[PDB]
Amino acid sequence: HHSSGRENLYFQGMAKERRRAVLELLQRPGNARCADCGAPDPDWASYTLGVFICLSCSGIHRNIPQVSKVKSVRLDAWEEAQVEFMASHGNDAARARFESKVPSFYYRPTPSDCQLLREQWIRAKYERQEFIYPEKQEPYSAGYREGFLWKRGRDNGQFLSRKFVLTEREGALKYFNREPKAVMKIEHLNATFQPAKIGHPHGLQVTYLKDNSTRNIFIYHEDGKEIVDWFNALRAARFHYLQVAFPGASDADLVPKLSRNYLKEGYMEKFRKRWFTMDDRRLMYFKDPLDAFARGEVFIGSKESGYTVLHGFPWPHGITIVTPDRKFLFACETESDQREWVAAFQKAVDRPMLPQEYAVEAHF
Amino acid sequence: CFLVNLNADPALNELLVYYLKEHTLIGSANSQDIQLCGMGILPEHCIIDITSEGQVMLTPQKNTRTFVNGSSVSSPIQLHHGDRILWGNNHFFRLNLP
Ligand SMILES: [Zn+2]
Repeated sequence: HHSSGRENLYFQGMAKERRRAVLELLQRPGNARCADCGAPDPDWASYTLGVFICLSCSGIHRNIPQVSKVKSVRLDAWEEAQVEFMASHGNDAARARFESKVPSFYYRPTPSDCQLLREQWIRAKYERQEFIYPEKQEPYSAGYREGFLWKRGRDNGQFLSRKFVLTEREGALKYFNREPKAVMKIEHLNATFQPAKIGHPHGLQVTYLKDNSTRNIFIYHEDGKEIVDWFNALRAARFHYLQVAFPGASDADLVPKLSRNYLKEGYMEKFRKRWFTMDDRRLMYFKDPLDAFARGEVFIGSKESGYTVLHGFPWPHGITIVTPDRKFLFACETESDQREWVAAFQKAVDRPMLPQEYAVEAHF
Repeated sequence: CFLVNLNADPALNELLVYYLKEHTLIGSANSQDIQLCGMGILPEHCIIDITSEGQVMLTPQKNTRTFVNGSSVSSPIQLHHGDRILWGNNHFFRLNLP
């Protein structure tokens, strides 16, 4: 209440009742994870969208003030109407509203994904409302897309603007030079965002596997939305390709095959320092990360098939890959990296080989 | 000590290299040591300093579009050889240190 006299001071007190109420909302079904990236235990909120989000996602929400205003569940003071909004909404409600019509092939980011993916996911959902109005999905849903992308020249390392065309009709991605310069079957394409490697926030790695040799192509768009549209157009094209190439296969079984992120990437010594990429069973090494082709490859089969990974030497740390034929020795700078690498190799070893993987092994 | 424009086409009459000074001002103004014009570049956009002890530091000006090795940067950051810088929309450079 107040104080006695002319001063008549108002005293607020320690109640923090409104914060307290919002905190309880975190216990409700659907609110256990960040609405946007899935991180456990969200501690921020957008009070205009009625979602519970992680710290990182809240920073992205702050870039979009016309759509989202954010408060810390604990560290911020709340108004009643704001608490009431959260009470009548939440993450489940936001899924039905903003994630109403998300195509099954559309990439959903996780916490370790790059900023571009996480930001564009939040923007597509809330700002553009892409999954409320399916018209907005045309860029990646038409089965055809063309446009200019900045592509790294194969040996010379310059990124120059070249025309790309993705066509589901012909089942290919192609590009033209300054008849196409290259035509790449969707069967053989993978795409992975690699902003740190490429040194660009919008950097996308497209790989093309032909005749057991993988060609690395590095591209970017000036506009973050346009590059993410390309990414998801690629996924749409793979999905449609896989549905017809493998009918009888469920969409659920097909969706994790659309595009693959690398398990592990980094410099190791082999003693020469090389950049390494672990793409499934396939350990490639390069002189430079942005080389078009691997210097060499090491195949990692199963335990069954005569493959083992070992610590130590028979850089400080050591890893040994024992293949049926030869032994492979690698040096890791640190023990964190050594652990992560070994974990990656162990994942290959612990899994039974497929007929196609035997075909790959035969080559190596 | 120089910046390589990663978008310069060698087959065209295009400037590839900008040499850095000890204290290098980058932006669109006549006053800047490296004068870049284009979308998302300010009159005064960035600052590169080469320390007495060979150390290279990038300082973005406020409210600028600035990425180093693909992630945004809003305070002083140390550069190494081969680092990639994006200024504005498409001023895309690579760093050569001796
Ligand atoms: Zn999140």
